[PDB]
Amino acid sequence: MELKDDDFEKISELGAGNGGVVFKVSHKPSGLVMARKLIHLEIKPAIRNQIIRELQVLHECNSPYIVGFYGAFYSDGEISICMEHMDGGSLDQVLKKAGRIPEQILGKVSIAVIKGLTYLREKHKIMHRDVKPSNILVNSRGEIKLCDFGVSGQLIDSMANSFVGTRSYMSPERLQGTHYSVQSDIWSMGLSLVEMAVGRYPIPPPDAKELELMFPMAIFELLDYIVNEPPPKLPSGVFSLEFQDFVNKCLIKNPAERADLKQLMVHAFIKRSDAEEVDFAGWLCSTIGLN
Amino acid sequence: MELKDDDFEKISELGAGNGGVVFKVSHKPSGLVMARKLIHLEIKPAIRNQIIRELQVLHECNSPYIVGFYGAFYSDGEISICMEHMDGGSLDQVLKKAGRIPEQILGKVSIAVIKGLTYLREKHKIMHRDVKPSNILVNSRGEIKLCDFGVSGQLIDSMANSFVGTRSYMSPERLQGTHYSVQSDIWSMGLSLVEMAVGRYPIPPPDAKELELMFPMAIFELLDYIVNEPPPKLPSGVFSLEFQDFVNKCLIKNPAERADLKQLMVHAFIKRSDAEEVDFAGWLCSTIGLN
Ligand SMILES: Nc1ncnc2c1ncn2[C@@H]1O[C@H](COP(=O)(O)OP(=O)(O)O)[C@@H](O)[C@H]1O
Ligand SMILES: Nc1ncnc2c1ncn2[C@@H]1O[C@H](COP(=O)(O)OP(=O)(O)O)[C@@H](O)[C@H]1O
Ligand SMILES: NC(=O)c1c(Nc2ccc(I)cc2F)cc(F)cc1OCC[C@@H](O)CO
Ligand SMILES: NC(=O)c1c(Nc2ccc(I)cc2F)cc(F)cc1OCC[C@@H](O)CO
Ligand SMILES: [Mg+2]
Ligand SMILES: [Mg+2]
Repeated sequence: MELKDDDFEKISELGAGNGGVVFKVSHKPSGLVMARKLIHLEIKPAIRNQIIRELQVLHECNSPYIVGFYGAFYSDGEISICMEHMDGGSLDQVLKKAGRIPEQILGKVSIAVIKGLTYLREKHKIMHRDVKPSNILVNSRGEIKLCDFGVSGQLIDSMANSFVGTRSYMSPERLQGTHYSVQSDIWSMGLSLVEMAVGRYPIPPPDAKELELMFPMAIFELLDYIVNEPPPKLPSGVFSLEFQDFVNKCLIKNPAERADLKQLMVHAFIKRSDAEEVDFAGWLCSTIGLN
Repeated sequence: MELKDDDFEKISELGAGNGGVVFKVSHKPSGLVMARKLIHLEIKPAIRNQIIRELQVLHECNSPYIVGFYGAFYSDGEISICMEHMDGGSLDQVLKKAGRIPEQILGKVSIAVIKGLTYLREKHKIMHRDVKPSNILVNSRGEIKLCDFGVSGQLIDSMANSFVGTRSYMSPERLQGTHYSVQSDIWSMGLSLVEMAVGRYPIPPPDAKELELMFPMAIFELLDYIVNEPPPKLPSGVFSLEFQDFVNKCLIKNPAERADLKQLMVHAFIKRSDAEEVDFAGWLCSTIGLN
């Protein structure tokens, strides 16, 4: 059935980035609890139907690695995208309370992301455009899912400004021009993994004294680092050699040299992670206390 | 009297940046129309009183070049700052409908800004930290006023992320580290003036063919320009030699070499503008249609 503004009821606020706030809501007619993202866009009515219209392909975005879509509509200056509520939140949140995420777990995470990106590529011909820990969502059934991918050309445009937060996951080629594409998602994924593995955003990399503890930076400074200095890497010793190479292949500067989804899929790390018997569901609650 | 949440009534939305929306509101008990800025901040209660407390010095910020302050309070996840409603909007808005702002007018603008920055310096020991066309506000009485200056240390911190919009007014030294201070406001002012004088954000500068018509860029690309390439400048011929030097002295890269408020105050351009008989009030409406 169609989703309409007054059919919803606010339960709590799930958080905010810039551009959007997201609420936990009850769809009164179905009883379903969902997550409603609201984007305040001061834009003409012609284009705002094109956005709604371009968001409808999300109805055909069915994968266990992609957040579910319920519907999209316009009301009171804001676009509403209504999604499956992920009760585990985003990996940036679980990182905060975890402190650090084990290699084992990041194994299962890496698989979801690669498979998610692959689904979007093959079935829908789109790149993500914003892979970072807060666009990777988890739940109590142990699912790991992507959202906030760039389905709508016109939405991408109307929101065009981006991310100055003292931290950026954009690939060097994306930071330097328009000559970029899907390979860029691999860079972002690689950098997210190193962050989650290490406990902190990994630039500048931990100086010798700072990696001891294992039991800010200005805008131009940070960007210059990304584009001009050698990429981040896992510390040796405490992570497996296969994981180290895996992230190493993700964080190669030259996007044509960088590994692509085809190659990461059949990587030793993924093959080793896929076999492993990991109770993610159990670990997720043990750390964030959902039960 | 004290300002409280339920004493207000929404009239219209004056716009949004990121971090805040600002509404045109009626303070029901006084009848006063004011502008209410709302900042959504997910922050502990101890610090949020420090913010309110640090915003109270705005009660002593009385200058004809500074937006008036009515009060500040916390309600429902958001800090509210209530200001004098400037019915002319911001100079970024008047630029859009003006197309271009005359030299004469920018004369009167430059004076307000310098005098505003000077007031904040001498009487309050603060730098602005965000001089750009949308933090310069005008009204039907012909007033030109600054707001959104950094009065509250703790607010500055809690909002710490900034400006990625394909356009930045931060000085080179501010983009490259923490070694910056009040001189940085001069850079921002100089760049705002060149924008308003020219009709478009002035980086990259107009190539020979593009300055003919007088009757985008990636993040790192833009920043690298600011810090590493020679600064923007007025085109010759269509602006006075005194204005040209004035902006030239504002946009010097080295912050110790850059002109300071003391020097711009007694600059030929300012002395020439101060004498001039300009009906700003009249021009403002002639262009935006307020009457
Ligand atoms: N479908 C969802 N289910 C549960 N939580 C969500 C969902 N979508 C978003 N969130 C939460 O909302 C927060 C803010 O989302 P968003 O507006 O996209 O900002 P950002 O991703 O930049 O933090 C996310 O960090 C996440 O915690
Ligand atoms: N006191 C005010 N009176 C009238 N309009 C205002 C006032 N303060 C802000 N505005 C309007 O609100 C808009 C958005 O303000 P803000 O949240 O500071 O975002 P930004 O300054 O980044 O555009 C401004 O561009 C201006 O048009
Ligand atoms: N940011 C979004 O939420 C977003 C978006 N949202 C979105 C997509 C799928 C699902 I399931 C849930 C969602 F909410 C859909 C778009 F088509 C473009 C978007 O954002 C575009 C800007 C980014 O590229 C960089 O910030
Ligand atoms: N942005 C603000 O609105 C803001 C602020 N607001 C503010 C100040 C004076 C008046 I009269 C009206 C106002 F609304 C007061 C502060 F103390 C810090 C601020 O912002 C800090 C961030 C900026 O430095 C960079 O974005
Ligand atoms: Mg998100
Ligand atoms: Mg402002």
